[PDB]
Amino acid sequence: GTRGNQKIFRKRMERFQEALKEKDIDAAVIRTLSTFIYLTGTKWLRPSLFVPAEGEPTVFVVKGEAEEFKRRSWIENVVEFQKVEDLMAGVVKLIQSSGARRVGLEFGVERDAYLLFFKMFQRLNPTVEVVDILDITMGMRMIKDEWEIENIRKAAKIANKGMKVAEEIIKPGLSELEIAAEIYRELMLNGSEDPKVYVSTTPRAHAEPFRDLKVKENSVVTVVIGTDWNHYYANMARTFVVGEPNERVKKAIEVKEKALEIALEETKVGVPLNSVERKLFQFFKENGFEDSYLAGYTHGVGLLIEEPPMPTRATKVAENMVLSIIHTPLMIPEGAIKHEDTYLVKKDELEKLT
Amino acid sequence: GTRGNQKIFRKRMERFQEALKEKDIDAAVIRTLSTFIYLTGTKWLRPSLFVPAEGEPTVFVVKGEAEEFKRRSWIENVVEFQKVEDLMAGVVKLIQSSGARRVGLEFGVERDAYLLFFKMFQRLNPTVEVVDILDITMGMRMIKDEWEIENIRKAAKIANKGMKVAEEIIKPGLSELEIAAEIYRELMLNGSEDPKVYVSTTPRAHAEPFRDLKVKENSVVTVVIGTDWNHYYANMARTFVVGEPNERVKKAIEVKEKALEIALEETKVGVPLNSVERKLFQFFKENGFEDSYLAGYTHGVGLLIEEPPMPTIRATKVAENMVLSIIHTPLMIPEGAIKHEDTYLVKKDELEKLT
Ligand SMILES: [Co+2]
Ligand SMILES: [Co+2]
Ligand code: NA
Repeated sequence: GTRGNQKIFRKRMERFQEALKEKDIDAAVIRTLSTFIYLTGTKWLRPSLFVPAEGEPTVFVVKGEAEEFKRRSWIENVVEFQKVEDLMAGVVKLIQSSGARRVGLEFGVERDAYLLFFKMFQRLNPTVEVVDILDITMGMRMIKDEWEIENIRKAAKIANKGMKVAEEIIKPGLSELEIAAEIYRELMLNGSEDPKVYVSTTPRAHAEPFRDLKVKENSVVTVVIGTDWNHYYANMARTFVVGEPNERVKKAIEVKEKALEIALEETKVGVPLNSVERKLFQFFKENGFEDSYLAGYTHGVGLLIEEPPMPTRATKVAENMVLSIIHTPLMIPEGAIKHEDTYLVKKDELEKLT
Repeated sequence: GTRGNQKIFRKRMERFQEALKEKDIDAAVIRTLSTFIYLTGTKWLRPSLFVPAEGEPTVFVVKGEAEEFKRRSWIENVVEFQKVEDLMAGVVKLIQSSGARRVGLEFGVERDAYLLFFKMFQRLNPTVEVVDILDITMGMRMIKDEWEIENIRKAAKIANKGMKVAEEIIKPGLSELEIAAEIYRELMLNGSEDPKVYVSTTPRAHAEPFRDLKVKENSVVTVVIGTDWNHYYANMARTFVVGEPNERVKKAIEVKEKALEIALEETKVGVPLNSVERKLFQFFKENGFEDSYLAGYTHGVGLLIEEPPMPTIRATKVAENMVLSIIHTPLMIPEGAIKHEDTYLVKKDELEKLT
């Protein structure tokens, strides 16, 4: 989307460079897309950002992309390459020019924090010591500023349009993939550039849709939507009842509703998440759903659908965080019962955004 | 509709176990989705497959998912976990139960081959030595069987339907995201479960669509489609002329056409990819497009949109029954990334265009 004043992204770079100097980091190689967006202000495929502790950062893009990138970003130092060897050779030159011996790398769970590029980084920089900086980059992103919240608020409205389309089209006989295709179209036509949609007619925790799984009469359909505005996501999930469900499903839905009321009021500023996770586990145990419980009731939301604090020294709920509750489904043979929303953690209160 | 004969996945697992024993690898942890599908026969999110060199493999899934996975896969040993700690505790138990000293990990470029899971693996398994097995897993997938080719042929037909929608809606004033939304929907309505669509009105090599980039009059729009059937992909890319292009665009498209004639004729059984890549590099240079050239004219396609053999990333030679995308690399001019890509089946002495 590129929207947003350039002043917010430059001060992030300054504060991030300060954080690198606090941990004796000479330079940082940012290869994750979300942090690349956080520091450069724009999404660019194959994200390659070199951040020295002292000096100006440099972005590496493909030949012919320098001008297009400069229109969307405040960064002026842009180097163009035609082969991936020139990419890596350009990075080792900025490392050896800056005399950087300790370089920070994000050990994250997104592109391009892949093992191949990590093994390639160590061999072409055989002398360098790598340091994990995921705690640094996310430690800033856990607490959102006012502009980031406005992006999430608009994404929450986009998610409501996609969930409205879902509620209107879910009929017996339609496949998970056919339903998801209509949700995707609604999200993308409203400005979302990288949405993800789950549709489950069977109990699946990460239920990317299948073509041959159709909705049945007297069943339930669970829709999970993660949609973005200005690259900031908002998450909401609903379990739709089709016809008349059986007594196990109606019980599962009722227990989940009470579990949501517990997690919402118990998630306040200052309490750790594991303090809430302990109460949800015991609650499902008393109601005979111990074998259906899952750990990880919430997670951070921002430039990623799932970002720290995530379960996959106990971090406590802090102001201006964005959390998804409840993230974990109740797994019964009829489906994964979910009811998830995006909440803004305010001064000892949770504002529902979706 | 058949997700694949289960005998095909059982013989793949056995052959993969044999490769582990040939290289003195005690066990392999498969965390990449494409290899998980290749060996288990089904797509399951958060792929977690433990393959011992001798014995039966084990799949880890979420509690309540065991019965569905066993219906979709030939694998019988499925372990359920409720917290991520138990998942890791289950992996380290299978390693010491098997007495494994060297464990293979795929150092790939797809989920879930992420740095975090590697940092966690050596941390929770400090005694184990990790070895790269990406050359092993890809080496099997490089040569397709008859069933794999049948899936790619069907996905190529699906790719044609999405490109037909693209040509019919591309008008000045439409955004890249709006065009991509109609392409994505059409691909999914034909059975594709994880398609990817690039739409570029500006020169971008990996052009995921933006909401605020609109189609211009007297411009060009490049559409790249990677769409799947039974998880096997087919790739096709077209550069559409909108209105009246300038002489730079007319030359770029014409030079791209001549470059395609070289890549097709020079891609024969037995020749290395860099032997063809060198002829395209010089070709763009003579026509004044050296700053518009990109390395990597082709790549394999299958359970991944881009998979080995690639020349820009082993000196692999072209062999029969491979599937390649030609030409993958665009010509980068300020008006756009000029692309013409199709999916070809490498035959004895001919390339059959599937898209
Ligand atoms: Co969630
Ligand atoms: Co390609
Ligand atoms: Na089975």
